[PDB]
Amino acid sequence: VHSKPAREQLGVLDITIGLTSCFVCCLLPAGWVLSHLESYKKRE
Amino acid sequence: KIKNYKTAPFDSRFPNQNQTKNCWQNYLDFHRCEKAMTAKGGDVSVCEWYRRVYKSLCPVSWVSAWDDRIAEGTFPGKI
Amino acid sequence: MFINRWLFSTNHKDIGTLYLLFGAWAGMVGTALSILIRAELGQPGALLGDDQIYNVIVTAHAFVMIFFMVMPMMIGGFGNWLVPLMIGAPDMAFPRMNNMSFWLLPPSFLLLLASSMVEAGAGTGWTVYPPLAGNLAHAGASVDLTIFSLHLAGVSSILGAINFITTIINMKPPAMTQYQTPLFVWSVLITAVLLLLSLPVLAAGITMLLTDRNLNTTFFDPAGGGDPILYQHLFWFFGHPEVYILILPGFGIISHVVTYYSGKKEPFGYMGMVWAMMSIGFLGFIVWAHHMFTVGLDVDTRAYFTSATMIIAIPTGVKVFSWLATLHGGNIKWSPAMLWALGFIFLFTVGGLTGIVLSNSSLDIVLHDTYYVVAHFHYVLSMGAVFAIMAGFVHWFPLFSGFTLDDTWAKAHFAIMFVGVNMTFFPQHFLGLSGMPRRYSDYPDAYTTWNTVSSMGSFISLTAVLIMIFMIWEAFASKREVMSVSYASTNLEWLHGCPPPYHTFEEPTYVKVK
Amino acid sequence: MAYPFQLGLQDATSPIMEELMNFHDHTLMIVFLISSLVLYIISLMLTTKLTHTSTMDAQEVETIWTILPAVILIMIALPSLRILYMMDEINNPVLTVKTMGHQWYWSYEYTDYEDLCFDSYMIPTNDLKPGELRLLEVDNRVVLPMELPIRMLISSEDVLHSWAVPSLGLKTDAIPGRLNQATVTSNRPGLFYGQCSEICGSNHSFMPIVLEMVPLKYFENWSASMI
Amino acid sequence: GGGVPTDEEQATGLEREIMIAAQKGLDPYNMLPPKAASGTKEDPNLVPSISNKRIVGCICEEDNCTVIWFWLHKGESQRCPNCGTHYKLVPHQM
Amino acid sequence: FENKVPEKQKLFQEDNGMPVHLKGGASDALLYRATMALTLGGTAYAIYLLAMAAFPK
Amino acid sequence: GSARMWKALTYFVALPGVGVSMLNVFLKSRHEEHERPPFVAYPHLRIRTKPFPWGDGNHTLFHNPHVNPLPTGYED
Amino acid sequence: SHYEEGPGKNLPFSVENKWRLLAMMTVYFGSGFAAPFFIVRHQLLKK
Amino acid sequence: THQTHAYHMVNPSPWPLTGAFSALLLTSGLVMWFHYNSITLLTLGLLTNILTMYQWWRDVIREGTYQGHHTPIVQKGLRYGMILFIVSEVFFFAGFFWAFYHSSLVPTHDLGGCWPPTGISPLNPLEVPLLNTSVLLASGVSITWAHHSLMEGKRNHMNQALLITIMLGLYFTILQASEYFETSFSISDGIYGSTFFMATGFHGLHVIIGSTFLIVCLLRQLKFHFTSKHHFGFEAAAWYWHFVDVVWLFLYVSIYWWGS
Ligand code: HEA
Ligand code: HEA
Ligand code: CUA
Ligand SMILES: [Cu+2]
Ligand SMILES: [Mg+2]
Ligand code: NA
Ligand SMILES: [Zn+2]
Repeated sequence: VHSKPAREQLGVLDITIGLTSCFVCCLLPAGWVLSHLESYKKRE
Repeated sequence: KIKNYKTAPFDSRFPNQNQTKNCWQNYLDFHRCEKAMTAKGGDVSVCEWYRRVYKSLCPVSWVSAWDDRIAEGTFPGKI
Repeated sequence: MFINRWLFSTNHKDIGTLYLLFGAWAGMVGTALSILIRAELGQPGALLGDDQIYNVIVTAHAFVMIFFMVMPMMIGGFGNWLVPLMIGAPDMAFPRMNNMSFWLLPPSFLLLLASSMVEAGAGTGWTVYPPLAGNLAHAGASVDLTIFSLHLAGVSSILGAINFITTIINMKPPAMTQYQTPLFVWSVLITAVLLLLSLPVLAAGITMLLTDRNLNTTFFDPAGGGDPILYQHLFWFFGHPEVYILILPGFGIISHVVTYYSGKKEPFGYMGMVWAMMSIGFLGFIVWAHHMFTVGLDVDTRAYFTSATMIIAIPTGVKVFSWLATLHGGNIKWSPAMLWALGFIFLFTVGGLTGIVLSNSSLDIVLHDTYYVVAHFHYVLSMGAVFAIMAGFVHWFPLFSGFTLDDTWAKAHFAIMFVGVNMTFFPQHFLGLSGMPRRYSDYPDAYTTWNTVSSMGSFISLTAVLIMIFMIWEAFASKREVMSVSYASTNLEWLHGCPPPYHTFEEPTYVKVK
Repeated sequence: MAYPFQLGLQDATSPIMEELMNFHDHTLMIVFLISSLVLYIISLMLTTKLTHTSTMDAQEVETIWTILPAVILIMIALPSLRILYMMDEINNPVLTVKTMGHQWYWSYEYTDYEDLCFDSYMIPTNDLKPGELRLLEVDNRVVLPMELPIRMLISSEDVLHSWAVPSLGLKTDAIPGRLNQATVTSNRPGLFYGQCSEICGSNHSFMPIVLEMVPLKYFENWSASMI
Repeated sequence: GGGVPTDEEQATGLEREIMIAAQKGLDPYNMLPPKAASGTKEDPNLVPSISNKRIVGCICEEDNCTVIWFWLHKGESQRCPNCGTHYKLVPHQM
Repeated sequence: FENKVPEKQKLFQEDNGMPVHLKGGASDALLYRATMALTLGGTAYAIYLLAMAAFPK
Repeated sequence: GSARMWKALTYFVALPGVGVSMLNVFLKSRHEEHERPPFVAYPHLRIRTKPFPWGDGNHTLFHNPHVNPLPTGYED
Repeated sequence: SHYEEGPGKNLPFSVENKWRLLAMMTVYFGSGFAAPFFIVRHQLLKK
Repeated sequence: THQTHAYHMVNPSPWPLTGAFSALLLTSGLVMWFHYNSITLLTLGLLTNILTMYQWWRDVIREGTYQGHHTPIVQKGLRYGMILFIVSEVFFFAGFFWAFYHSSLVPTHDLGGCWPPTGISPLNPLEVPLLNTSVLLASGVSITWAHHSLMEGKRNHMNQALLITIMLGLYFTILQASEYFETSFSISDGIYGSTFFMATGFHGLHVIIGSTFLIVCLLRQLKFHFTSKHHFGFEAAAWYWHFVDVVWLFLYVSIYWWGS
């Protein structure tokens, strides 16, 4: 399957932005919950 | 007869491992033994072996529930 | 426009788009549930306190990655895109109940999420085995909401099965017979027949459970004359079909990707391919008690069921050998979907042989519901169905949306996924042989190290998922088009355009006069 | 009883486990045979350079691919059938012990003579005496004598449990209203650890099973002494 | 006499139009497999289309399992790639 | 009970662009509006009730 | 000929058959005045693990006070 | 025709702004990944 | 003239979505009726699903007989889909009969090992189930008479046949409820009571569905919808009611003659 050139080529920064954002943003939920897991456990 | 064993043996009637039917049949024909030989005047202690076999097979909670049902008259068996 | 097209959808392509969205969302939810399980199991002790919530999380993981990921991605999504384009049909037979099955799936997922919200929790496992689901152990609502989600998923899958069988046997071009369609059409046809003759048994079992919980019936209460072994019988007479619905579209799409990227214009042993599909479909019914080897069945019945398990094992071996044969003598192009298919073939092989080792009931008298069976169904499901899903996802994405995928980044996603999931699921062999039973939150010294290694591999799998969704964004941002598609003369779906227009096949295919 | 870095099974106590491990290594030879085969064949299809994309011949080797896995599975399943048949041969039940799985714990009854019943919880991590094991220690061992086949009637009160001892080689699902029959045999005294293998609620991980295997005379000494 | 309505005077629409087509014996809406099985250069297989561009799926050997799908455009009789039987397109606008 | 199907049929092949589910006049439009406002109004009531059950008093 | 045969079977076989079955039940229902069985609190009958979602939770959907005793007895 | 067709325009979302697509994919998959963590902390607060 | 193929292009319809959310409403209403005893959302869900099915089938009639989109190949597809739904429900009731036979062939120790379980005398099969079977068989033969009256072209004869069949079906439903009133024991009463009440109740719901579908087909005929050849509404009526007949024959034979 031959492919035509990217209409909106991504720059080193753009690739970094997407990669870093994806990792950090997706890790945020788990990370924040894991960090405050003890606080949630508190019936308080 | 007056056989004295230590543990209930293998019953060929139920070769499978679902022995709750074995204990159910043992308790049923033990009570059938009681009613039949008390009606006919025979010796009631012949099926003390039947008593020992259902006691050895099925659990104490089950037999206590069944004895209470027999005692105050709500048993689902043919007794 | 948006509400008229997507909320009021009436064509298979947009309905499959919505299937793909819901499947990706469910995959994210289940992935988070999996990292919850492995984060709780990567540490000896109780991270979450009492493991009732742990049972809730394992139940949610099972339900969302089976009844909300793989069925709506393969059976729903890939099939619902493809089989009209494969057989030349313009649309599907019953697009109204197609859209109804779609838009009734998120109510089932909302029932699942609200059941997790309810304080009772779904502490029954993937199976909803009574009297654990009875009123004595779950006096509440969450198990009822899971059963109603089961109802909704069952109705949606039933209507999908009706639509799929109808479109397959009806909208063939009139001169081609039943045995000329591509292999994915056959696989999803056998899948939909399995759905149709399986799902009402599930509906009977779960309605029976509802009436036992709420309407005071005693079908699974031994104090009322009932029997739970009836529920395992019903649930597993549905459960080995569950297996084969989750697996057979995977067979079809892996057969397509190996015959596409091997350079062949024919899959090897296609007539025998269809024979083996129908064989495992027909023996999927009569093998159901291989999950009940420890419940106290008859020895004769155990022998009959393990013998039938070998007889259902043999045509799957025919499938595997035919896959190696259609790989044979071909210029294997190193597309990432081919790598996914090769991983599927090998890891499916090892998982199936693990299943055979299970299928010996003399081994299941000690090996039942340890982590060895967990290794079984994750070797054959968390890489079988999942590896098939990624193979079809990275194969058909230029057809599906119009944007191709970078080969290096796609093989990168495959590489992290492959090594992480192997590190994830190889130690549970040792966990099961050492004897760690299923649904445990905490675990002793002898299982500590292998459980830790599996947790690290699972985090690697999480990193792979992040690479996959970055890859989706990178495709959507680069927006490179398709210059050409090879083997479009053989594959009917690709020749109509990448992506195809909204109304496909306004001109029917001129079938041969012969 | 399991040791860290465990590769195979917990070592055998019963001759049914000895035959089970021999048959397990048989199945391991089959899976390694097939896995090495498919690995090397896959390496052929990766590393080759010649191409055959012609009109294939189909029904020339499929007869071999039908007859070979058939006899593979036949010689797998024939020991399976033989072992499955010898689990329930003509038994001589010298003793009968019944287990009742209760809500996240167990109860045991030796009722053959002088009706004996006791309970079995799990010794907590903070309440462990030094040198013991986590999650496998139990405040009341299950006492059985060696070199005897003893009938074991396994049932449950409330929820489906699963009496599993992978050291001695047993697992039966304890279902309410239905007691299942197993036979315990041993070739070795000592302690063997197992667990409940069926999900049963909020403390499913917290009910293990412990078997201490003692001689006959010490077995009736314990039974007559604990009352 | 008539009682229940009869579809030859009751049904209207696509169903009526193809009943008219059936009773005059020609089908323009691809209910049936086509005709004129002759695929030479001088007499190719005739393919009806309402447009200038239409798929054809050639089963170009008898009892062949896999189909060879390819397009036809308005013009010369394009042939099947893996066999070589010819196909020529006619516009019907119906 | 007379035959008014053929007159009702020609109230369904108007090429005005009005779709088939609203082609019956204004009455089906009001039925559409009422069922569209009350499945959604029911749905918001169900989600609120599930939330009220999930967060007890 | 098929439609005329089915009409004849309906009028001369099916309708007389329903008439005879209705007459059988109607004559039986006039002669039978069933001696309500004595109440026995069998532990496997009248099981209530959860109240019903209607009424008092103790009456069945098709409750009949004359023939259907509660877990405690007849209502009269 | 009645519906606009083309490369990437058949999706229910917009493709033209890569950063906007990143933000909305981020909130979508973040809600998806964060849903069961928020569930389990809800029962941890409740219990 | 835009569509060359003889298949049918469905206009975008909201009622898939609204029926889906009505199923959501029905399930949630059952939840809050079983637990939080609120009738209101259950009634709302029932109204939504009934009304959605009402105008969904109204719209499929509108594209069938008022637009003629039910081309004979689509009619073949409709026949296939209807038969598939019938065999799906055959397997549903087969799972129910599997539950009944799993209870029946091995009577448990709680029941005394005897079927029927002691403490209940089952209703005799001799009078009221014979009346039931006679009603359903008469309804089936009357439907066959009506269908062959469609073959002949006799509108008055098939109207009379359809009113006779609907009278029989409503008679069956009302005396079904009457013997529900006049049975010695209930659904929450024993495994026997549970299983046959569940089976007969699902069958009663199905014969209610069949009776209402007969109402729909009769009212369609009274407005001259059906014709001599394209009468798939009445074809589905005959298929569904024969399914009801054979399921009632199976249930009658099994329950009322095995262990009774
Ligand atoms: C993806 C889903 C999937 C698939 C495909 C399978 C496939 C198989 N499964 Fe499994 N199974 C599950 C999902 C699946 N299973 C789940 C989810 C459970 C437990 C659920 C629960 O406990 O709640 C389970 C449980 C389960 C058990 C119960 C274990 C226990 O708990 O005691 C058993 C044993 O019989 C079993 C057997 C098999 C067999 C024999 C196959 C076979 O179909 C595999 C066939 C594949 C092959 C590749 C065949 C091998 C052939 C070759 C390698 C070719 C060469 C061979 C020769 C030359 C001989 N499965
Ligand atoms: C499809 C089914 C499926 C899948 C993929 C998985 C995947 C995984 N499972 Fe799963 N698991 C089950 C089905 C599945 N499981 C079932 C049925 C049980 C039994 C439950 C019970 O006992 O009741 C179970 C049980 C189970 C347990 C038992 C808990 C216990 O007994 O204590 C554990 C723990 O290690 C576990 C771990 C994992 C891990 C680490 C993965 C990883 O492989 C996760 C990685 C996989 C993915 C992340 C999928 C990829 C998805 C995406 C990338 C998103 C989709 C988006 C697009 C495609 C665009 N699983
Ligand atoms: Cu008892 Cu798990
Ligand atoms: Cu299975
Ligand atoms: Mg188990
Ligand atoms: Na843990
Ligand atoms: Zn050709």
